[PDB]
Order: sequence, then C-alpha cells, then structure tokens
Amino acid sequence: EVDYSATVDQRLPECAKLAKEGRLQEVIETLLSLEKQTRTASDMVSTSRILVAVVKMCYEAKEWDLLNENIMLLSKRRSQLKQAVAKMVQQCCTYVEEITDLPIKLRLIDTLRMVTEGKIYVEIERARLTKTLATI
Amino acid sequence: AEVKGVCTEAGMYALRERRVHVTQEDFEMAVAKVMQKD
Amino acid sequence: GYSFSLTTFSPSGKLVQIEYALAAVAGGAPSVGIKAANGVVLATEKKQKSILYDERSVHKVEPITKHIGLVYSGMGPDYRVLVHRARKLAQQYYLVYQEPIPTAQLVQRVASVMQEYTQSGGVRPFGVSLLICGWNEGRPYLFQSDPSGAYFAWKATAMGKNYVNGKTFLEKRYNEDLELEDAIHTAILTLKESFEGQMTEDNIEVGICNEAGFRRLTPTEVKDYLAAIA
Amino acid sequence: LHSLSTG
Amino acid sequence: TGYDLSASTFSPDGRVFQVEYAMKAVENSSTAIGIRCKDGVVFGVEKLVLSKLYEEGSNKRLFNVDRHVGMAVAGLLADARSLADIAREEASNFRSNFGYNIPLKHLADRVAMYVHAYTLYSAVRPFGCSFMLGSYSVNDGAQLYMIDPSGVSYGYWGCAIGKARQAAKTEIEKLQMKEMTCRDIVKEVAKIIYIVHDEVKDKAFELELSWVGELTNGRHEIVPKDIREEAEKYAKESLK
Amino acid sequence: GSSAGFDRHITIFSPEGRLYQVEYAFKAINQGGLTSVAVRGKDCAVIVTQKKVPDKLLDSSTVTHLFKITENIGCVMTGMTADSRSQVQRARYEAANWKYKYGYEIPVDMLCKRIADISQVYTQNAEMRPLGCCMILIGIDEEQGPQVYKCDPAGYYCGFKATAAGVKQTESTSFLEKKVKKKFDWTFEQTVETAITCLSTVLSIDFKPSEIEVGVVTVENPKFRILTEAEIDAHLVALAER
Amino acid sequence: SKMNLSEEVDLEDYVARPDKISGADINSICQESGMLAVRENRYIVLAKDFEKAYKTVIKKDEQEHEFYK
Amino acid sequence: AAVVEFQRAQSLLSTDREASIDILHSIVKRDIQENDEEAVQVKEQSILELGSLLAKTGQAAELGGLLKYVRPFLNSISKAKAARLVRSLLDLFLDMEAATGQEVELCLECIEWAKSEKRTFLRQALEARLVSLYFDTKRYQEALHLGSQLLRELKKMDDKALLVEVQLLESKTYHALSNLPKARAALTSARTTANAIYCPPKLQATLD
Repeated sequence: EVDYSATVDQRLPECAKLAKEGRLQEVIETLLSLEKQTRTASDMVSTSRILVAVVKMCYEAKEWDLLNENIMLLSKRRSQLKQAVAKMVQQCCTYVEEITDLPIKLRLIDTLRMVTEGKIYVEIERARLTKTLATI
Repeated sequence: AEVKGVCTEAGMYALRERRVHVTQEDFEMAVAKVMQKD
Repeated sequence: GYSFSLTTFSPSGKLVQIEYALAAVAGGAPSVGIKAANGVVLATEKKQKSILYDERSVHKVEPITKHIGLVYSGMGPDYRVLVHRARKLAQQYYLVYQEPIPTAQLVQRVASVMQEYTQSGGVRPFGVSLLICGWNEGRPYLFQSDPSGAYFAWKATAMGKNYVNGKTFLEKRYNEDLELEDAIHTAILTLKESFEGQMTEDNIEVGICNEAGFRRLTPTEVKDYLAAIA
Repeated sequence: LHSLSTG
Repeated sequence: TGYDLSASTFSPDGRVFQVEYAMKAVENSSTAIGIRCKDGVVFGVEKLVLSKLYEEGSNKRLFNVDRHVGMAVAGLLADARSLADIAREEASNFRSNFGYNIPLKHLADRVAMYVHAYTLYSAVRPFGCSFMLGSYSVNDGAQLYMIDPSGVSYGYWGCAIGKARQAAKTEIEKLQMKEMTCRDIVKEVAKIIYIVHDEVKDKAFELELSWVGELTNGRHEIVPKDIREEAEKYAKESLK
Repeated sequence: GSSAGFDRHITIFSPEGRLYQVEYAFKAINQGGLTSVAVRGKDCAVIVTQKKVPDKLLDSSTVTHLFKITENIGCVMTGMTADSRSQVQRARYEAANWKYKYGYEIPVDMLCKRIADISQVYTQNAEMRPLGCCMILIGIDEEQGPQVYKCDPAGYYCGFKATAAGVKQTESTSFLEKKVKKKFDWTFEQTVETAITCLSTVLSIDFKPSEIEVGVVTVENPKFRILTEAEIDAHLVALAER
Repeated sequence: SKMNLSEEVDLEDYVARPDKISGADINSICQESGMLAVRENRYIVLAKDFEKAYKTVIKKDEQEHEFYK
Repeated sequence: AAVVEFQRAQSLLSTDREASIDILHSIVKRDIQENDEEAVQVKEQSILELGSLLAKTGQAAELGGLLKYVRPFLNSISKAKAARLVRSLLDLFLDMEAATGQEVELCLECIEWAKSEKRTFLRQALEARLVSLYFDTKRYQEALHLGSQLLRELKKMDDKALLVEVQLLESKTYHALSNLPKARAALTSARTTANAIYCPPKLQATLD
C-alpha cells in the first residue's frame, strides 16, 4: 500500500526516549494516532511494531493498569490486522513469563486470555497462557 | 367421518400404551384430540 | 368528482364493495370490546413493525367525548376520518342540546355517514369497523359499526384478524356479572390468543369507560394489567 | 374538538 | 392494458403514463434552448416553417409572460399558449396584489403548480408542452427555470427542450456561460441551434432569438434584427 | 392478488380488501431514485437527503428536496417532484392557516395529521390519484421536544425516533433500528453524523459536501436551517477522521 | 448445540422474532453465523455474527403497508 | 425524598440484605398523605423489593406480616396494582417452602380480599394455590371440597389450563387417601382436558 516503513522507524526511538524521560500518556496517544494511520494503510509490519513498542513501553515503565488498558484498546481497534495482534500477544506472553508478582501476572494473564479468546491466529498463545495459568 | 376418526384415534391411544383392548379413557382422549385440538 | 355510485348490487343481490371493505376490516389488527357490569373496555393490538415508530405518537383508541370512545379494526386513515366525523357530530349534538351525545345516537350518526359512503358517487366504503363504548343513564354501552353502516349492540365482540376465534373465546369467557377489571383481564386474554410474540405495555392499547367517563389507559396501567396476566 | 384533535 | 387511459390511474410500477405521453409530445417538437449567462438570459428557438405560406413570425414559440420574463415553449403550441396566458395572469395578479414584478422563482413555482394540477384527475389531461421561463433583475440576477408537463420546475444554466435536446445539451456544456455576456451568448445560441438542426430531416427553420438582461435593463425583448443576423452569420460560418 | 373490475384503476377495494392504486402510489416514491433519512436526538432533529445533479447545466442551488414549511418546521420530500411541491405548498398553507386561526405555531404532529387527512381523501374518492410523494417533517416542540413525522401517500402517519423514505428505505430503517437499539440520546453532532453515516453506508457513496442536503432543528434555536457546504463538510471531515 | 457459540449469544432474541421461517432458514442462519465467524478468523460465534446472519438470511421485504392496519 | 432511600437500599443490596431491609421496611412503614403520586410508586416498589429480599432471607415473620399489614394500603393504589402486589407477595410466600403454618390462613385472607374486590380470575388462581397448600398440609378433605368447587367453576368458564392443574391436584389428593379408582378417574379427566389443549412443558411434565 503506502508502505510507511521508515516513517515508524523515525518515530519509535523518539517516543521510546520520551517514555524513558517520563512522558507516556501523550506518547502512547501519538502511537495511537500512528497506529490508526498504519492500520488504515493496512501496513502489517508497521502496525505490529507499533503495538509491540506500545506494550513494551507500558511494561518497562511498570504501568500495569495502563498496559492492560492498552492491550484491551489495541486488540479492539476497528479492522485491526490479525498478525499485528498476534505479534503483540506473543510479546506480551514473554512479559507474563518475566513477571513474578502473582496478582499483576494473574491480571495480565486474564487480560491476554480474554483478548485472545475465540481467535484462531492467537489460539496457541491462549493455549500456552492457559497452561501457565494452570501452573499458577 | 369425525366419529370414525375418533374411533381410530381411540385405537391409536390404546396402541400408545401397548394395550390390546380399547378403554373408555382412550375414547375420551381421542374425542379431545379430534375435536378440540383439531 | 364522480356522481355515480361505486357500490352496486351484484346479480346475487350483494353489495360487493361492502363485502370487500369487510374483508379489509378482517385483515386489520385485532380489537376486542367487552361490556362489563360497571363499564366497557376496548382493547387493540397496537403493534409496530420496528422500534423506530413512536408508539405514543398515534393512538388507535381515541376519545370522542368525555364519555365516548372508539377503537377500530381496519385501515388507520379511514378511522382517523371517522374519528373526526364522530367528534364533529358530537359537537353538533352538544351545541344543539347542551348535553353530551348519547352513545347510541353517536353510533347511529356515524353509521349513517358510513352508509352515505356506500351510496354516494365516486367514493368507496370505509374499510374500518368501529367499536364504540360509552356510559349513559348509569349504564354501559358497546356498539359495533361495520363498513356497510350497520350498527350492532354487543355485550362482547372481536373484530379484525382472527376475530371469529376471538368471538368463540368470548362466548365461553363472558358473563353479565363481570366487573370492569375482570373485563380488562378477559379482553387482554382475547388479544393474547390472537397475539403473536409477547404483549408489552406499548404494543397494545386499552381504554375504559365507566361512570367517570372514557379514558385510554396509560402504558403503566397496561403494564400492571399485563403483569396480572402472567 | 380542537383539544381532542391535538391532545 | 387500461393503465394509461387516465392521469388519475397509477401504473403497477408507480408511474403516471399520461404525463409521460405528454412528455413525449414535447419530445416530438423542435428544439428550443436557453442559456443563463453572467448578465442575463438568452432564448433561442429553432422554429421550423412547415410551409412557405406562413408569414415570418407565425407560431411564435417565444412569449412575453411579463415585462421582465420571457417564455420559450416546446410541444403542443395550443397548450403552450394556454400556459403562456396562465403565466401572464399569474404575473398580473402578483403585480396587482403585492405591487412589484414577480420573482422568476415564484412565477415558475406557480405556473408549475398550475401544470401539476392537470396531472391528478381524469377530468383533464396533462399539458403537452414544456417551457422555460427566463428573467433578469439587478437584485435577484439572471434566472432560468424549465417546467415539464409533470410540473417539475428546475433552475438551469443552460437548458434545451425538444427532439434534439440531448445534442443541444452536449453543445451547451462546452460553453463557459457563467463568465460570458449576452452579446456572445446570442452568437453561441445561434451556433448551437444551427448545429442541432437536421437539414436532411425537417428543414427550413427560422432562428427566433430573445433575451432579458442588464443590457435591456431587465426587460425581455426580441433580439434586434441586426444582432440576430450577425448571430445567424456566425452560426452559418461555424458549420464550415 | 385477486382483482374484480376496476380495483386496479381507481381507489376501490379488491376482493381481498386491498387498494392497489395506493400501493402503486407507494411504489411511485422510489421513481425519483433518492433516499432521505431523518434522525431524532435528545434536543435536535436532522433530515438528510442525497441531491443528484446529473449535469453541470442544472443549477444545483435549485435541486433541493429540503423545504422550509415554516420557521420552526422543516421537511424533506421523497418521490415525484411535482407532487412533492404540491404537498409542500399545501403544508405551508395549512401551517399559515393554523397560525392565523389559532394564534400559535402548528405542532409538527398536527401538520402531518392534516396533510394525511388531505391525502386520505385521494384514497377514497376515485376521480383523483394519491400523491406519489412522502413528506418527512421535523420540528422542535414546546414540550415534547424534537419531533420527526413521516407522512405517506396513504394518509398514514406516525412519529419516529428515526425514519427513512425512498429507494433504500428498508436498509436505512434496519441501520437506524440497529443504532437506536443501543439506546443513546445522541447530541446534535451525533445525530448529524448518524444520519450521514446511515445514508452513506446504505448507499456506499462516501459523500462529498455537494451530494447531500442536511436540515436541522435544535432546542436552543427552534428554527429550520439548511446546512451550507462548509457546515456539511465539517461533519464529513469529523466522520472521516474517526 | 453443534457450534462453538459464546455465552453472550441469546437465541431467544431471534426465536421471539415474528418472522415465519422454516427449519432450513434456521439452519442457514446458524450456518451464516459460522460463516461470519470464520471470515474474521474466529472459532467462536459471537452475538454480532448471529445478528448479521439473521439479517442476511431473513432479508424480508416489508411487503405490508402500515395503513392496512 | 424516598427515592434517595430507594437508591440507598439498592446500593445496600451489594451489602448485607438485612441492612437494606431496614431501609425498605422504613419506607414501607412510612405514612403517606392523600395522593403523593411520587411517594406511592416508591412505596409500592419498596414493598415489592422488600418481599423479594425476604424471599431470600427467609424471614417468615416479616413476609407474613407484610401481607397482613399492607391491606389498608391496597385501598389507595389502583386495583390492578393492588392485585399485582397481592399476587406477588402471596406467590413469594408460597414459593418459600418453609411451612410456617399460616400459609392457609393468609391464602384464605387473600381469597376473601379477592371476593371483596370481585376479582374472579385472581380468586380462582388463589383457590388453586390453596388446594395445593391443603394437599401439602395433609388437609385432604378440605382440598377435595375446594377442588370440587373450583372444578365446577373452571368447567363453566372453559379454563382448561387451570382445570388440568386442579384435576391433577384432586388425583394426587385421592391417591394420598389410598383411593386408587377415584385418583385414576381424576387423572383421566386431567389427561383428557390436557389433550384438549396445548400443555406447557411444566404442566405436561406434571401430568406425565
């Protein structure tokens, strides 16, 4: 299509630096606008990177409530690319594995298993996540 | 014709209970089915 | 306008257009009129085809005077025309006599108009049957005026779709000792038998006439009467 | 009359 | 089939066929065009002569329904003259009641409703003529409306009624009418009328030209003979 | 679908009790090829309709199915244009007569009640045909608030939370029913966007601010105004950006 | 019972509708619900799929003018 | 005013049920002026919701005294609302299987109220419930007597749906009396009447 490609290449490190500085909500809003542009553009590789960067940003900053709300919103966007959501969930289950705090991990697992419910492209993750939940 | 159908339906009700002889209850149920239901 | 009658006598001696107007009536929404000992109840199936229609915007049960009301079965616009005619005739009677028109007199005048539309030139008969309820001399009155202009005094009757089975139900469920509330219960049951789907407080219209006059029941009262059914 | 038509 | 014998009868497809037949009566007549330019409206009529015996001016399809409104007709000329008289009386009543010249929008909306009054009953037949009302004033500006036998009045920049209506509209669309003045639009109207005329078919036409604009102080008049002849010469030259 | 005599040529009953002439008048509404959608909000009512200008010769300022019956009442017409103008003129006359005789503005429900009473005579007398037009009136009432009333050739009439007329009446009705089921008292911008979205989605046009006419009435200013192309463009851009 | 539905789907919403449909129509409604679920790469049928399938399959023109009753 | 207390009770629903019981009972015990169109609907809704809550808390004293106490209040609201409230309260008491011993007493009180209000359908439903209560309280002879009266009355009005239930109750009563021929005859009558109509799955299951 329009092939943003480098357009997100310029943005992502800048917003990462701003997030490290302390600006997240404005930054995640900017990535929401960029994700809207890419999703309307149907750019799979750009949208997947946008979602992955967003969830990584909310994870590294320990914004657990913000991470869960962002996951809920991003998974529910209009005409979302299925592979982008698949990559986002694949990145989020790694954070699930890394997290050791039981309540935070449980809430993140519940959110991930509720966004991946009934979807084939993320059937494996919701499987493995379920296994993890069972172990817990 | 409705009376004859009532007789046949009384026989059918006797059959549904795997009975050999048609009883008065069978005739009353057949009357109810033939007249009221249909 | 045409000056020749559009309703004529068939070789079998039938006013065919009147029969066709009655056929149009029998295809309308069901309506039930029950005359209790202490009043009359007029119920009808005011069911819309979508939620977009404003249920309270138009009412099938409309008052004529403070003590007389109509409910139709047939075509809506014809009933609105006959409602205006009945109200105008009631106003004429009141202006002449300084007294609200008796139910029987209003029924007679309305039926005269409906007959005029079966003989006048270039017009078709009204495609509606009118159930008229009133209270006069401390006594309830229920009448039915058909498209032909013929009026009948009914203790309990049903018009519209599935009206024959409604009548048969009314024969086995009506006694002259019925009270107004039990009459409303019986009318709602009669509608329910011909009803398809579920009856809410909005998809039926009920009006009652008693010593206090005629009034169409609000949806809340219909809701209570319907909760009494189940 | 007017009130009946209007409501 | 009986569904087209009266105007009070709807076809099973919801079309009044009597009105459509009246429209076909208009489509059987010669083409009259009208162009609304920057500073007025110009009417041109391809008035065929059916015989050399008719004098120069007979069957005038360009009427004067008021001092500031002109009317170009196509179809039944008897119905056209009846509607011209109806519009004349409408404008006269407007002046006698309100005290000023009738706006073209109101005259169009009134004569169109009189026309529509004949498309509902079996006691009368729809008018078999379609007509364009054109006018100009300093306040309202140049206006041009067309009314068909059904009674649909629509404002236009360039309109044509007759059997060569489509070709005339195609030729009109080439014009930049919104910028040029009447003195050029008369020449272009003559050119279009000559282009759409069919000489091998019904021939020997006369160009009836009229206009209403600021150069006539908002008065509808026949185009002066010198200007009409200049436009005729330009139109003839344009045909090579 | 039985017939006996002239039951298909004049407004008389068929053997099964149907007025075929009225149904043909209903089918006449779709002859124009246009669809109108009216949506009622918590404090506003909006009428939107596609305007078709086949050629640049037509003066687009005159192709308007939105008519200002009164200052506080507007309407959109669907169907035969001449019959639409007739119904509009009759509605204006009835509104003026109501204002003169009773001293106050005619209620929106009563305006279409009178218009439907007028059109019912056409379905009873055989010397005239029913008007092949549908009127949708919108207006702000003193107490009831916004009011939308469709008004059909048969003399039927009803109030509406959101209605539609024309070729795509049923699809637009389904869309508006789905929207209403969500039970949201829409604001002015939401009502305009809902009407525009209904028309666009049903027609699949992705409107430009020259292909639709929008007329609104609001409680704050209970007057009927036709939105300009810039005002329509604002709503179009707002819809596009979401 | 043979389809992986979601608990958010209430069949009584479509059962109570007054449409006179046959058993094949009901099977087609369920089949199109599954079709819409498959289109969005899902193995669980949601309520929106059933609503869209019912609207698609029934596709009933009104065919009845309100002035007749 | 009282609507604020209604919302407070609704909030207390998430809390202890007895905690909201205080608010609802205070609203019910509140005296009313002549009409108070707002207050009467709130009071009726509070009565209904308090009865609904007592249907879970299972307080026989409160639920039983509600019906015997709101009897003057039934003369203020409309007849339809009064009948609906009576039906709801009595049905909630009877569905509560706790045999407090006064079910027959207040069922007969409601029957007397229906006779006073001349509500024949309501009285017939209450009489069928009373026959069921008599069977459940080993009062077989009174059950048979009331069942015979109700059987004749329902036969006159062609109410087959309730007639089947009353005939089944009579059959159960006769079976409890170890009178097999009469129980079989009553069951036969019930089966024929059921065959004459459409039986809801509950009624058909009971008949089977």
